[PDB]
Amino acid sequence: PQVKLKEGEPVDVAIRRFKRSCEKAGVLADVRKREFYEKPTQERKRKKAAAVKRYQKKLARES
Amino acid sequence: MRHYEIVLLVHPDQSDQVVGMVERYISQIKEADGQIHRLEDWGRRQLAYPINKIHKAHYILMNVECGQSTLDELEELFRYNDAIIRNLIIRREHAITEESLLAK
Amino acid sequence: IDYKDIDTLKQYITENGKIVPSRITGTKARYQRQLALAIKQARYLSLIPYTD
Amino acid sequence: ALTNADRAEIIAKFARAENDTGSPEVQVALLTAQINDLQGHFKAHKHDHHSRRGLIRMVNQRRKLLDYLNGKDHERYTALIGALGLRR
Amino acid sequence: TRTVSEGVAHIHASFNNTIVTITDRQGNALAWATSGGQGFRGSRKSTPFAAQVAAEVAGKAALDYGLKNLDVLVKGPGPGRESAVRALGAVGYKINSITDVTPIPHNGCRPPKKRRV
RNA sequence: AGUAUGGGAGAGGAUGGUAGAAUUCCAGGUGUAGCGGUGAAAUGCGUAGAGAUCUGGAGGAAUACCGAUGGCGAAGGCAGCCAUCUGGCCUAAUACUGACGCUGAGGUACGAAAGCAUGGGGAGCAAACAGGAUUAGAUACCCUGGUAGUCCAUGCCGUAAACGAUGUCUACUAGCCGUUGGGGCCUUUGAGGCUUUAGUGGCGCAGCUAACGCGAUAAGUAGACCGCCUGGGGAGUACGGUC
Ligand SMILES: [Mg+2]
Ligand SMILES: [Mg+2]
Ligand SMILES: [Mg+2]
Ligand SMILES: [Mg+2]
Ligand SMILES: [Mg+2]
Ligand SMILES: [Mg+2]
Ligand SMILES: [Mg+2]
Ligand SMILES: [Mg+2]
Ligand SMILES: [Mg+2]
Repeated sequence: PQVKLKEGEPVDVAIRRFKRSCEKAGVLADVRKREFYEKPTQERKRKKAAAVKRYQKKLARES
Repeated sequence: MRHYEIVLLVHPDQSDQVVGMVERYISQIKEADGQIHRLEDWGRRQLAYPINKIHKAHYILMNVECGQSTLDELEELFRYNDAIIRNLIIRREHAITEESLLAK
Repeated sequence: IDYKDIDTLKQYITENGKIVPSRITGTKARYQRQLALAIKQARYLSLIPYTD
Repeated sequence: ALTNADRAEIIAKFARAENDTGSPEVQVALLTAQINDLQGHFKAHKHDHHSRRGLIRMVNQRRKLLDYLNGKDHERYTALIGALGLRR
Repeated sequence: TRTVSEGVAHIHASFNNTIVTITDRQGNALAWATSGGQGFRGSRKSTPFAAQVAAEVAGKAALDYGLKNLDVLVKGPGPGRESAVRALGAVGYKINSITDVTPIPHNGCRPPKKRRV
């Protein structure tokens, strides 16, 4: 991130730009993942569901 | 024999010795038999992150052809030489003799 | 793609240092694996940062 | 591992005719060389189960080829087993 | 007593509590505050407002050292990370930079079990 | 069906080394009242100084991002990077052997997790267990701790919803759209368009089916061999036998 400030940038706008930087980075997502241990079977099922949904979305876009 | 690419990182304090060490390695390789296809000195470069509280080191590149016994000797020398901080050895197919990038 | 070609290697690394996926960069499957291996080798050689 | 020169030598030693690379004698000799070479590897890696399957496959292929040679002509079979040093 | 122009504010936000500390460069501490420290004991600790009051009190305490520009480091999820920086800016400080320093393992230790609630 | 020679992709297996991030613990610098946790609390930790922050060390385990309806493997299963040993697969054209093939009762080898034996190691997690809560009761669900175990070496044990709930091999039977590793042909604006092949996905005609659905990766049309079923319980249980 390292959101350096301009000479006259408002602090609120700076915090808004920092929020965009962090949201693009996706740091909070990994922290959310790390809270609990997920079993390999559950991870497999989740990834399978995600892939199926992505394929259906792409087909819908193509149609 | 086989072709190996070697990259060496040398402590800056021992920079003046680099010419001697590479010469000794080449002498050993040639005495065994050896075929030194490439030798490059990238120069003293800054490290993207510190290693043993060192912020910069000397970078050396070599492309050689030698046998298993030699490879073992060079590996042992690199491990037990305190001037060297990190070495990468890669098996390669065919020999690279062209001028490489980062050689400026 | 070789580990010594940092100018090109950097075009597929984010500011945080993470490797950009193939989806966003449009590269091919075979190219992506070589590029990831080269980035890992460059990280080991302390030529590019692991993180930050 | 064996080299191209070694395989060429075995084929030269066991070839019935020119360009003969498909004869049972040549095939069995090549398999025997490969097996006796792999014995050394399996001496140092006892728990490499995945390679032992290929080794067993080589053994089975040699057995089938030897049986075919025995069924077709006994004299060639006896000569081959004698040359290669195999009990049966 | 000692006067330092430059300082850093660490915001250790969590789902249960927010801790705001002010240190100098090289990490020596000057002042600190917490939601539990300033009333709000209970579930209201995690609310952003308590983060704002903690940041205000921490900044007022740190002003004695005469620092007017401070860097910002933020670590952890949960509310209060934004309110703390907003309060620090409002108090009169100048925020030079804001960065996230939340630690990410590269698949190290096993996390605790999931709660069946 | 098999063999020799040129190329290609791959978390296929075994052994050793090495890098970064993070957690725990231990010492040191600043510093003062809380930290932690829950629906809410409480146990627990803290003025012999916690938490937070910075500096230096010990040790164990696993490899973020790339990552994919992706890849490899007979199955079980395989994830950072490097070296050594090693199995299989795909692909081009030549040159060979000449049915050398498919299946397979007994038998034999492999075989997740848990558990067992001897000797090591032990960060985090965690059966048992201890305390704090909720409750009419709480032997549990929630919270604070925590032993075996999870890890390494050498063996044993032979089990799973070990699942596609679909044995192996062979030939044939409308099409349409993806993706992975290769072969061939044509365009030019340096990457695209057609075919072909071996995998891996989504639809769908005919056909099949109690229906749901399957549909060139068949549960369609045919052939070879094997395993298994005959109402629900009693019961994968008793006796005998082998391990
Ligand atoms: Mg081992
Ligand atoms: Mg908890
Ligand atoms: Mg069979
Ligand atoms: Mg049987
Ligand atoms: Mg517990
Ligand atoms: Mg066993
Ligand atoms: Mg069974
Ligand atoms: Mg079954
Ligand atoms: Mg029984």
